Amino acid sequence: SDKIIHLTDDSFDTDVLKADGAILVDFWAEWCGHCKMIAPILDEIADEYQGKLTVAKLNIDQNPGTAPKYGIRGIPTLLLFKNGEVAATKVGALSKGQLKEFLDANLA
Repeated sequence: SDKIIHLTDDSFDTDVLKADGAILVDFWAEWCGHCKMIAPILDEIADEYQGKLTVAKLNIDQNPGTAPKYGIRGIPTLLLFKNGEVAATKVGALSKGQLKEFLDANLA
């Protein structure tokens, strides 16, 4: 949880849209049960993908402003950004293996 950038509505443009390369963003809240499943999964991915992928987190309760701009209907939603632009999205939980697949499908 230390390698993950903690985003706010205020920082999101700088840490995501101004960000060079690839950023995995996780939209989550404290009441979301399956957000707790993928949190440790996201910690391990940040661990292993360190240097070719940044993992970042956004709490939608503390930061209500960003998720509507991407028409996010449910959490957890993962958005993979490349050079401030959406490369891919994933709505719902997944396993660690599945997330690696997801990333390979996009890391050309």
